[PDB]
Amino acid sequence: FASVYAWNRKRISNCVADYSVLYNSASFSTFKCYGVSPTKLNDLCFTNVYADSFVIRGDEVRQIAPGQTGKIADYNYKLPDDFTGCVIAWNSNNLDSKVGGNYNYLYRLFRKSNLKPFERDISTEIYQAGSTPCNGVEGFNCYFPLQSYGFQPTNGVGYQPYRVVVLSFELLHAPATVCGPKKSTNLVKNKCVNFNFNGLTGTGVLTESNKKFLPFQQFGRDIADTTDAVRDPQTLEILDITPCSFG
Amino acid sequence: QPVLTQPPSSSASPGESARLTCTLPSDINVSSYNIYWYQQKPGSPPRYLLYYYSDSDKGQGSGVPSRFSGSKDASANTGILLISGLQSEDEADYYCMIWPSNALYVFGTGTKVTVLGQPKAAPSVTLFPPSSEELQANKATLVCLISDFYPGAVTVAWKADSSPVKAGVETTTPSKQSNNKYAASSYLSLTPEQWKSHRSYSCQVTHEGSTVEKTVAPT
Amino acid sequence: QPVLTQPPSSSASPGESARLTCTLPSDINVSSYNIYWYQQKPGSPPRYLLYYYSDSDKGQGSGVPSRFSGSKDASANTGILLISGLQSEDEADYYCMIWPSNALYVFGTGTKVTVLGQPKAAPSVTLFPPSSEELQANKATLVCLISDFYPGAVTVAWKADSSPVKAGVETTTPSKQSNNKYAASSYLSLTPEQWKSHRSYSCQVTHEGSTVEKTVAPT
Amino acid sequence: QVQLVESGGGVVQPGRSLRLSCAASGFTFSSYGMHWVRQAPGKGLEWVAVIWYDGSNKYYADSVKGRFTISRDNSKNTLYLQMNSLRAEDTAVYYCARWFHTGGYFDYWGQGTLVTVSSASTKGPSVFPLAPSSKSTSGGTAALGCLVKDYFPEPVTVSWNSGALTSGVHTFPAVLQSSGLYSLSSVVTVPSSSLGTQTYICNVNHKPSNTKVDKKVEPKS
Ligand SMILES: *[C@@H]1O[C@H](CO)[C@@H](O[C@@H]2O[C@H](CO)[C@@H](O)[C@H](O)[C@H]2NC(C)=O)[C@H](O)[C@H]1NC(C)=O
Repeated sequence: FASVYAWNRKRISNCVADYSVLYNSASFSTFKCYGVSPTKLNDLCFTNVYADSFVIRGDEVRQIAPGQTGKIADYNYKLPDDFTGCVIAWNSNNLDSKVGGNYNYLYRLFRKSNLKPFERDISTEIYQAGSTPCNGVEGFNCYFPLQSYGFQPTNGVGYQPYRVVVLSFELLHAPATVCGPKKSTNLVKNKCVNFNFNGLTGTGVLTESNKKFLPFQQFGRDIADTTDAVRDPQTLEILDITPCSFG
Repeated sequence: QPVLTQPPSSSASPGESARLTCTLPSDINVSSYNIYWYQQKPGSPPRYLLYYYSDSDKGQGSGVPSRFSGSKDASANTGILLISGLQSEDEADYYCMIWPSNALYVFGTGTKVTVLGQPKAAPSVTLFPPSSEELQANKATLVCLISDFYPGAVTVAWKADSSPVKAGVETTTPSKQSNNKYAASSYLSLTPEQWKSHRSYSCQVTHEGSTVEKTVAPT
Repeated sequence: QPVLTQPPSSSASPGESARLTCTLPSDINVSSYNIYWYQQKPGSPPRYLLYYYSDSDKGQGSGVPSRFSGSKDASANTGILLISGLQSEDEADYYCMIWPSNALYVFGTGTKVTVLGQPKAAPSVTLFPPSSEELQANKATLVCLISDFYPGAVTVAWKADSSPVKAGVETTTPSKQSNNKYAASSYLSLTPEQWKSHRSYSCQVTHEGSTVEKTVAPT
Repeated sequence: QVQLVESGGGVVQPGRSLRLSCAASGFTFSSYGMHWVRQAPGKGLEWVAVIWYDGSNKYYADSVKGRFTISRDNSKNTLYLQMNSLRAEDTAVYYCARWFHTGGYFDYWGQGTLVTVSSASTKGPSVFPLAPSSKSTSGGTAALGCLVKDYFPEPVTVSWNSGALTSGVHTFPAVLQSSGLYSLSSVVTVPSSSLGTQTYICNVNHKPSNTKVDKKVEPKS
């Protein structure tokens, strides 16, 4: 994973996202959704999804939330106050903690001012607590600004490492982007049916055709402009649409 | 390195709630550090209690009942320990610590706490001037004895004719008697020519704000 | 039965507004009772003034001008009488009463009020030790006289060499002289062996916060 | 389980050198950071030195630099502290503490050991009688006593009238001066009618030496 003071930032893009494999995986110790309850994720579409990744203590997972305070949310990773995404977290004691102490996971514990939301700060200047200038050397009131979790496998819960992923769905002003997968039933024939062909909503009897579209045309129309043929997206065969009987 | 000032010797009675404070210097925004609290009984090493930084960043100490709670007030540069529901097992010294950069570990100055299991008392004071044989012995010692002052936070100041003095004085720590109150003593070193130089000396003792002083003049 | 504490001897000058208080004990939510107020001039029986409970539940006393008004403040356990526009006919003692269950009627402790019709004064103090014939008479009496202290709320405390004493002392109530200020006296009973026991005694008097003390030592 | 014992304390004169040994047990020694922390008799705590899990971060304290050396040996589960040129003020109780790092605090202290940087060897007491006086007299009673001062060998005793008077006789805790020698004063109250009347002789006995002196206390001339 990535440190807590330099988190990563992956920009998921145009794709088919299935948040159900996430939501029901039961391997996550924390799955909170804020802008939007979890079950309705596989039914919406946004412009961009960002995924941020890092590693923290066990009992600092409560500062990854909109409107908190503490050494993590103050100056390591700040979430805006109208967050939209979801926060996922799971214990990772066996991967990240090693006997003798894993001193490779640092965090920032001194900064001049709290972070703006989604702001990032990887500098390593000597912090200056008191009024006396520091001149790049340590000493009283001149502190190195990074400390390291010394993780060890015999730590009580709440001191073992947790891995965190923060998904943030954003909606700029584009034309569209990633959405959840569209599931399909079977196509029946020779029965007055209520059908939807990737947008085309209608009613009628479906029948095997013998016309030949051009290999970019989806549906056919009549004179007086009524849909009378379609192409099945999955198998790519033309089917006529006749109305079911009235009189 | 900073210095963490702590008021010595707070006190209260069972069932009450004590509020100890630990303040840094005019510099450093105490709302920038996490404060740790240790407790030490007599005849025993200290013991971790809890730490506080910005509620929603608390933490307890594995055997520390939820009575003890920490907080932090900004516009005093002060961290606060709060005992709620004192009992007869909190007579201890409570130190505050900060840990900035694994290069230095700064401790507080200590703070006694006593749960009053008896009514208060008046520190009986008694003062003695240097005896005659000691005058012939080319030396002089003033003797200030304090006794029966059950809450033990006594302090002493010594006086020449009008001014305070701060050299040549030794002060015992309070010691518990049989009646489970305290006693103390202080000595003042003087050359006999200084003994007759000033027309009179005195020993004053302060105790819970109150003060009692005694005075003796050379012959 | 509860006890209704009242500060003795408030004071002010004409045209001002006096604010007397009547507080119960740590227990009982004074915002649960209605408080009655009585006034008593010297040489006359008391007289009802008003009662208060939770404005919109007030009540006056048939001959009590609208100057007198009662109120009640919660987070002090205190009822308040408020005179607004004192005059030269309010020198009286004001008692607060509560009536819970027609089984007991609890009175306050009294509070003097005086409208200053003269500038303040300094209580002249004078102290006398037991005379010689009284020493031969196997007894001893210290004599503390107070005079000319126009506002009459004097109190006295007696001192052996360093400690206060509270046995063998008698204190006159203040008495008005011709010049319309006050005078008082106090006596201390002592056996002559106790008279020579302690190296000196003193009489201190407190008056409007201020204090003056005099002291005498046996010979 | 986890428990740290210490040894090496004692009494030395300034300028010499000493070393302290903190032997651990229980936990696996070589996985933790260890500290030495001292506290003076009757003062607050004070951090002295730290050492990583052999990570060679020594980091002494501004008052011990250039005079203390901290080291460890995980082959025997032992922490050491070598002091030299003792300032005759580093007299205190010393503890070894274990450092829980990812939480950031000490735990499992080790009962400490006392080291006293003396300069005295042995000396007999000097006695004065503190006379009963009117400044000590109040009403029915007056106090008189004996001041026994300037002795090193801590156990010393003063009785009143060969052990006769047990009323009002109080011996106060001895005080340790900057000179390095102890001093104390024992006082007893007695009716003021009885200033000089009866016998009040303090019997001073110094057991490490062989001093035995009786001093009478009488009202001031
Ligand atoms: C959509 O997926 C289905 C299978 O999920 C594809 O169906 C396959 O079609 C080929 C014909 O070329 C058959 O040989 C395979 O056996 C079919 N698979 C199954 C599982 O039935 C279908 O072709 C896909 N859509 C497109 C446009 O290729």
